[PDB]
Amino acid sequence: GTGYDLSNSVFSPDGRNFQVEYAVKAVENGTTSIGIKCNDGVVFAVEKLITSKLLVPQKNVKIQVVDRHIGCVYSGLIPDGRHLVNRGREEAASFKKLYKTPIPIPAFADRLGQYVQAHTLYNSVRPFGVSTIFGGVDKNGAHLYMLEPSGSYWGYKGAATGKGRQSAKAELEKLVDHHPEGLSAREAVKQAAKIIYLAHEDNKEKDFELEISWCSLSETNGLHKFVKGDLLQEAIDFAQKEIN
Amino acid sequence: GYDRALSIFSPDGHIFQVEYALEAVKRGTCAVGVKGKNCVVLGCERRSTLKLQDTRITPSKVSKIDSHVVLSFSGLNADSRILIEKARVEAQSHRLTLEDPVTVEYLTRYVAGVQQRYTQSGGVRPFGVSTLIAGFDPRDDEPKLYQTEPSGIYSSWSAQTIGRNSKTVREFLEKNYDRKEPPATVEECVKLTVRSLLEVVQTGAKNIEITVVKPDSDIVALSSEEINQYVTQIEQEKQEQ
Amino acid sequence: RNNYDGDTVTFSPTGRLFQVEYALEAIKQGSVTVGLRSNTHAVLVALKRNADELSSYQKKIIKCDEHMGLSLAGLAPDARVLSNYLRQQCNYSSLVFNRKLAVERAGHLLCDKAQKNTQSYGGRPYGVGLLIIGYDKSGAHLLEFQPSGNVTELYGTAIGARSQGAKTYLERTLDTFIKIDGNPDELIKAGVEAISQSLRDESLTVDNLSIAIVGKDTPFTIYDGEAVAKYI
Amino acid sequence: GYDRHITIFSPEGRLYQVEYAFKATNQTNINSLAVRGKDCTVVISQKKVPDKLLDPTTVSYIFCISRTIGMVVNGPIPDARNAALRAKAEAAEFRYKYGYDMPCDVLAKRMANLSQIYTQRAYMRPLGVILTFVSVDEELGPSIYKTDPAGYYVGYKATATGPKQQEITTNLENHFKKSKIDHINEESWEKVVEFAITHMIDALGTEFSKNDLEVGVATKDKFFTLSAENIEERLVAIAEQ
Amino acid sequence: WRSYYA
Amino acid sequence: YDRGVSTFSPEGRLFQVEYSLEAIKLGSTAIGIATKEGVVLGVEKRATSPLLESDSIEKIVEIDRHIGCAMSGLTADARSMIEHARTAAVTHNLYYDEDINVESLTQSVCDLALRFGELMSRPFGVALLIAGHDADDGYQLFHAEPSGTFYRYNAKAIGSGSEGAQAELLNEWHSSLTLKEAELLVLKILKQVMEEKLDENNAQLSCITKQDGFKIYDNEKTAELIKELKEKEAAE
Amino acid sequence: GSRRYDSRTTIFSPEGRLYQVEYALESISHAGTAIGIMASDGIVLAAERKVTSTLLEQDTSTEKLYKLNDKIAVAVAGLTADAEILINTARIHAQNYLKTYNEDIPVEILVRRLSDIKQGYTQHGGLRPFGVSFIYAGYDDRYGYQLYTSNPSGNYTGWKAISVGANTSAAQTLLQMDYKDDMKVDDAIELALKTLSKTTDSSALTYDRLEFATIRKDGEVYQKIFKPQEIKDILVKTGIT
Amino acid sequence: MDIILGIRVQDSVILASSKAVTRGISVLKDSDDKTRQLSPHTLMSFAGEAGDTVQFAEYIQANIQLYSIREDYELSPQAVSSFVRQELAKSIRSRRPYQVNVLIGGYDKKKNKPELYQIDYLGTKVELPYGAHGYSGFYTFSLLDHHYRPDMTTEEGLDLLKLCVQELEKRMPMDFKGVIVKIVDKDGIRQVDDFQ
Amino acid sequence: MTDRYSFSLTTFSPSGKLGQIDYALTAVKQGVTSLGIKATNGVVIATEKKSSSPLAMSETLSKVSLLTPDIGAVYSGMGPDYRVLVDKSRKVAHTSYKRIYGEYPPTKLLVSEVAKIMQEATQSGGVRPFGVSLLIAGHDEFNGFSLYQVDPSGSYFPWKATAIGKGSVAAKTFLEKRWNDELELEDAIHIALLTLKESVEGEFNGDTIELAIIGDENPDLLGYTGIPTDKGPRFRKLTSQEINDRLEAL
Ligand SMILES: [Cl-]
Ligand SMILES: [Cl-]
Ligand SMILES: [Cl-]
Ligand SMILES: [Mg+2]
Ligand SMILES: [Mg+2]
Repeated sequence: GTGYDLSNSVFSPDGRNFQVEYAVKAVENGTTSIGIKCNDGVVFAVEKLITSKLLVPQKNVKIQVVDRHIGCVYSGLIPDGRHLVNRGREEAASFKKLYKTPIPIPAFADRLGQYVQAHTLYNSVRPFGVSTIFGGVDKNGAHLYMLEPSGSYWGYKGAATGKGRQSAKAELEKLVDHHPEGLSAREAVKQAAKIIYLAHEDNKEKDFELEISWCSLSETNGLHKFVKGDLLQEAIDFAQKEIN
Repeated sequence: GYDRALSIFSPDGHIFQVEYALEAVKRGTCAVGVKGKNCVVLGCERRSTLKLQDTRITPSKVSKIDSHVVLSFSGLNADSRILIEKARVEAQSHRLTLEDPVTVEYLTRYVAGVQQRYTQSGGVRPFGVSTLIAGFDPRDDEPKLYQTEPSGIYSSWSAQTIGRNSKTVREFLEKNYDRKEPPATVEECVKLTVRSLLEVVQTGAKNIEITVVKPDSDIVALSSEEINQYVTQIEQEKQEQ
Repeated sequence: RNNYDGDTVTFSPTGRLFQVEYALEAIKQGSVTVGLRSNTHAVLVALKRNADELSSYQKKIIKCDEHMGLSLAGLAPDARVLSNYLRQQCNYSSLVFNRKLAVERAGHLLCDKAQKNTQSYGGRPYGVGLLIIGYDKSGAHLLEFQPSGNVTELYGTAIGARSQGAKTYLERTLDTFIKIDGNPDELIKAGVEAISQSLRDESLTVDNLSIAIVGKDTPFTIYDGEAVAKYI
Repeated sequence: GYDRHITIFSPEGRLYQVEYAFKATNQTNINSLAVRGKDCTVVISQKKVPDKLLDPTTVSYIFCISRTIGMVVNGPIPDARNAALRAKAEAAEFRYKYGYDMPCDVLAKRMANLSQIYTQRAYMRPLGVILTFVSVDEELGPSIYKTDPAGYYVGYKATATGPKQQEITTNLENHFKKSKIDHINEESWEKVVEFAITHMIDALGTEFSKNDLEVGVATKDKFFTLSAENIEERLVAIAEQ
Repeated sequence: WRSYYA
Repeated sequence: YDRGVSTFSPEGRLFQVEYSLEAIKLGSTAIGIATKEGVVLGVEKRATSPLLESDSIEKIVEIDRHIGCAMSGLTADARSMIEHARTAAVTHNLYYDEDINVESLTQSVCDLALRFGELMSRPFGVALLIAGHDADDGYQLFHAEPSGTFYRYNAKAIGSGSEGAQAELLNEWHSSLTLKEAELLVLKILKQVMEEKLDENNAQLSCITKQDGFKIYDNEKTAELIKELKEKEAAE
Repeated sequence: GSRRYDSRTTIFSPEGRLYQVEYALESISHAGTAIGIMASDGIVLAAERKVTSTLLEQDTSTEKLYKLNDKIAVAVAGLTADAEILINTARIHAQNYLKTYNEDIPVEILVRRLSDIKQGYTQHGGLRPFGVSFIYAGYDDRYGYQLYTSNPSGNYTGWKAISVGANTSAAQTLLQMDYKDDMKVDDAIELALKTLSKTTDSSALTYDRLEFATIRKDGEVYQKIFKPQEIKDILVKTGIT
Repeated sequence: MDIILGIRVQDSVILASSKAVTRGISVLKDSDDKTRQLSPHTLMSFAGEAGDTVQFAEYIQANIQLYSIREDYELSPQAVSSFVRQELAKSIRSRRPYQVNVLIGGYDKKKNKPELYQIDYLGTKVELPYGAHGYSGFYTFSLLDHHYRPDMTTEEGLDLLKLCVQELEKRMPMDFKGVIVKIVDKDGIRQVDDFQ
Repeated sequence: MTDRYSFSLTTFSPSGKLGQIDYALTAVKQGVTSLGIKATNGVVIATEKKSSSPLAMSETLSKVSLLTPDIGAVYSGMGPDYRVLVDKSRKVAHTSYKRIYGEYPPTKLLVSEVAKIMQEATQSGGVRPFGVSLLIAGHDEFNGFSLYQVDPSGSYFPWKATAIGKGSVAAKTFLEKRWNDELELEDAIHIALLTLKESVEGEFNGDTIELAIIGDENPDLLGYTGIPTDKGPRFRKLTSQEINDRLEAL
């Protein structure tokens, strides 16, 4: 038969949930965004298309914090991302209120995962139109995670999603070769700027603005902070040099 | 909690479920009411597509709301009960809280309001019923007659009819009711009513029923014998050259 | 679009949300309105629309607090709903925290309110666009609200029918009007020029022009009618 | 929409959504099988990590439900973790309310009953997964109980699940027909793990590296999963016949 | 055509 | 239906709202005219049968002593809008010891119009002319629709005759009109667009003045005004 | 969301009929015939079982005649399982009226409420109607022996003799021929059995396919539901065996 | 302690009910009819806590009137008294229970027998030949126990009642401003206007 | 995110048929054969434990299920539906009877209660009918032994014997020949095994057959002594051995 892609929680005869796969299309049309895991933290970076010189620079921030130790970035329908993040904040508060310890990164992944999976269960809601990269430092390491509209998520060495995902993945697979003994928080910031710049060539149409954040046991004491100011410029430079 | 919108607008501005509800009213036995100079009469048809039915106990088509007000109807019978009950209850609540029985107009406006709510509430279909509500205001001698329809609209009539073949009976009435001189006696008001049911009832007095409302809570239904006297006398006025 | 646009809970096979897209179409039929800001003030100019020669001119600007206000283009009722919610948040912030609500944060709250009505069955997206201005602890601000939920901070912009005219003009005039500091009459003049690039067979009158300004030491004020003569 | 989209009967008497749910269980292209030792229970499942960017340690379809119950899922990870959380909860609640540890079979029945529901109530879709539960029950001894999207559950001498389910099942059937018993008569669980990996290999016609497999063992005391290093040890022994 | 829009 | 009651069309309009606007186009006519001497509301009664007692046709109603209302469309839908307005105007007086403003009362009615979805099931099938006086913005006339929007008009006609009747008003209205001038002027435009020949039985007049508030003209009064119009026209 | 699968069960056809009520009536027309006849001194209920096999036990079987009360009984035609729902709410309502007023419920008030319930499923809630029609045989201290009928629409009417279910136009025509206002109970009994034997879709009319009950006049009213043997007897006495 | 008295003679039932209403220190009214007509042949009198007293009464009234019109039939006196007992018995375990006592006298036009019913705020119901509520029974039951005959005429009943009232005027500390008397018989409810 | 299916999923078609009930019956017809037989001093119910893998352990799954100490159930159709009905049935016999009267429900009434649950799946919002027929057999003091059939429509009827599922028409006809009103219990057990024998294709033994009886009271199965008036239980499932032991005398 036909018809299997108009409601949400519906199995197609070849076992798929087309509405989730259609949600991925919104993700793929989004901006490219990545995550790199290093020896004691994670870095997050994202491409901010300068639609028009009318946008205030530096001022439409995209990376969001959860609690004090978790960073989240996403590609796709931005307002869905904020929603998921809001839920994440509540979920991180509940956990801390009862257990006192701030929510461990894998435990947070499953909180998000379970919620997003929930929106593939009923035809009275649509799936999340965002893939989300997030992570942080907890009582025993750094953890990077990526989460699809299906609710699928896994832990990564590095991750990418958006229009430039393929350049990013390719450039990240490279990163696991040179620098395999480990990648330090600082080098990972630089490499992040490189990859965003390289991935931007599939969006060369518009000019863009780089935004990086990190969460390093050694460089941020384990708290999630934005790479701004001088260190930011150094990584922007390292991108220009290594692209020419 | 089923709340689907069943009465909605269609592109030409119609609310089909309300209009289709009127069609059920057209499909129903005929009802008529005539204003006198000092009374109101309600008449109904008994569908003759049946027999042998016990008429002692089958509910009449004229129902007392309070002791000074009656309501007749055309349309789905079961729907009619819901309106009659809501109205009978509201009749008593008015007495409880205002220490005065309802005016005929007020009770009509209430029934018509219930009908309207069911045309823009989720989960419910409009009433397949139209009503004739008649009687006398308390402490007042001017007869009152009102009609409501599924859409919730209401107005008053010197005489009016609803139900199957109502188009004809209105023609008959429209060409027999002198607004300037209405039936001066009860006896000749019931005559003009029975006459107009005879244009569409064919026939018998076990297929017609009459109810006379007079001021100060004087409400009475006629018997087949009582009604036949107008049926046979009406048929004597029959040609005649 | 055919089979996939009957509600906000259905994705297109390419990833689109038609119900949201059709909502934007409502804005495009709305009347033009413009916002721009310097480092010290932020200005709204709107072209008000009438129905007959006999009707009033539908108001377009709504104060939200002493430091924040917006202009609307699209379904005026939805602006009432959204601007009224914005007044409540401004007020909550004031009462509970003795803190004026940051323009950035009002923007976040708006996005989230709208996004509820793109994942909810039985709801609909908002059919209106909003230009939000204010002066808070980080200065002048202009936001553009879209019914998708997307709220953006800009130096200037315009929404409504034929808005491209002003939008294009602001893109030229950018480096000039950012610098209009400590001279509000000159920022309004700038805005009234920007909005002119969007007229077609109509010129600005006392009856159709509508202007709001806010900034350092200037509480959010609205000028209509004779007050706006100054600027024509 | 059809009797194809929601969980209602087709004229054949069929729930197509339960069938298409089953199809999705294979969407991971992963096989699993479980066998019983004398006093342990082993499950084996393939591990396919194709992306160099993934953290292999976080890729698993074997879950520790309680201290005593392990659960391996055949199907997409989101539904599988959904099922896993719910069972971890059901097992903790069971302990609080009733005072002993929830038995493997009871949890299977309880999750199967939940599955049945999504089969009958229209607003919930089935989960595209098949659940393989293992424990060493304090009353029943080593146990294997399985659940599918139809709400079916049953216990198995041994079992296997996935796209080559049939070959593994027929393989294991023959070995128990030869041995004339329902279990691996081996007192070490390490040897039983080897039996499992062996008869797995022989039916898929493919050799395994220490990263192709994922192993879980259930003893009287607890249920634990093996490391890539504990697996390499097993494979080495298999390589020496 | 129809200006029910502000 | 197929779409869903709250659905947007591809041109950015709410189907149910615009379908609701069609039913109003079928409604009996209503006109209002504003003057510094008061505001006049008139309506076509349009009885269906001759047995229908034309006095019970209530399409102009009082909301407060200073606010009157004329309706056009599916009029049964107006009972609850009127009930809400009268409650809103009286509540406001209970809470603030002052008359409600005409625009504020209009805004309150329009807030109902959109309270529907899947809470009313469908939009209202009726539009309103709301005429009144308050001490802040003098005499006023408003047009409130099931879209939730409303405009203030110096004069406005809704219903069947509206398109032409409004075209007439755009020619005939000026700011120094008198109350009596607008009375006749409303009667004129009514007979012009009505399907029956106008008399004191199928048309009804009413006004709102500061000193006397909202009165509905009794048939006697309107009749003497219809005649007064017959003579003025013409008289060239 | 789900509004795609809602068959609107409480909507009007463009002719003003209630789809599901009409279809529910079609359902009922394939149900075993049941007849009700009111004599001057009693009432008779007879109906035909369509379910018959050698192995069906009839001593312990009820399918059509149910006791509501010591003084009221029903003959059922339609979904017997729908009927039982409606019966118990009725059986209760009767006990509620007894508790409140210390009088047995008058026959019409019970019939009115049971039809009021049915009518509801017709106007709100989006559920399907009850596929049931009832013949009510009761006696009360105000109207005496009474005979009523209700259907899925919720309409009810009173009868001297009536039939519901299969072949009613046939049976109703026979009842019109041989029914006399002055009949005794035993006449009606025979008129009842002799109508069924002429309208059965079966070969011959045997005791194992009948239920039978009579309510008749000590100064009180006894209510009798014949046993298989009592029916067999009455079938010979009248010469149909 | 208002006066609610009742006696059931052979052909009718008679209700006498004190006429006074005292709010604390002043006697506010001396013409209070502590009675409601439940239907043409059933009359209910009442005494108890303020406001509760009439509210309950008028509620029962409107309820019986609703039943009368819906069934075009007049409930027996037994059934009215049963509906009333049930209503009071519900209240007694509710949040704020009605603090009301009642006598119910009606002529059963079907049995052609008069009937008298005594029910307290707790829902205790009893059928009696004569009855009273509150303290009134303490002075009058000895008279009634003595002179009462089941076949008394309405006129004999009135006389016996007059005796009870005078005993209440002699020995009872409160000036209850006399009684209003009403008769319920085959013909309905009439109020004895000349009771001196 | 909530059951927005407030409306019936079973509706009348213009032909008068309730589609979804019919289809549920279809599913029952596909089910494995089951049967019950009433004797003068007992009742018997049996079905086929046709495993769906030889690696499955047939005993871990009872198609014959104790409802009360005096009532058993077997079915044909969708097991998962039957299973949640056995759970619901056991609870109702407590909540709506044992906790009220201190007795277990009599067979007809419990059957009535199950019937009600299935009727409701025929009319309530957002649910499909059950896809099973039940044969329930039991004994109460005032009605003796009895056997009832319950269908997805919610209808029930009492039988001397019957069969449902795949080979029902064959077995129904087979039972009409061999059933009399003087059979002892052991006799019906025989006729039960023979009728099942026709309907079964693979192995036919005490590990592939499930069979239970409602008969004499087994005070050895009570668990406690000392209350002389507590009798029961009358339900009893036959052992694998007890089945084979009777299969030679076939
Ligand atoms: Cl009441
Ligand atoms: Cl988990
Ligand atoms: Cl008291
Ligand atoms: Mg309602
Ligand atoms: Mg009751």
